[PDB]
Amino acid sequence: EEEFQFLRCQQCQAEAKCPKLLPCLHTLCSGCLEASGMQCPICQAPWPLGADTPAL
Ligand SMILES: [Zn+2]
Ligand SMILES: [Zn+2]
Repeated sequence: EEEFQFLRCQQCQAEAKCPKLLPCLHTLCSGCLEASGMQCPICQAPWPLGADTPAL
């Protein structure tokens, strides 16, 4: 467990208020979905999948 129970945008590298699991198995923040219109920034590199869940 960690001192904090929150997520972190893998594309913004900051606190995610309302992050979501993109259709490409990626983790983005709320603002990213609205701003990036559900884009695919994490698709920039073949990152290791298998871990993608919402915030507590
Ligand atoms: Zn973001
Ligand atoms: Zn992608």
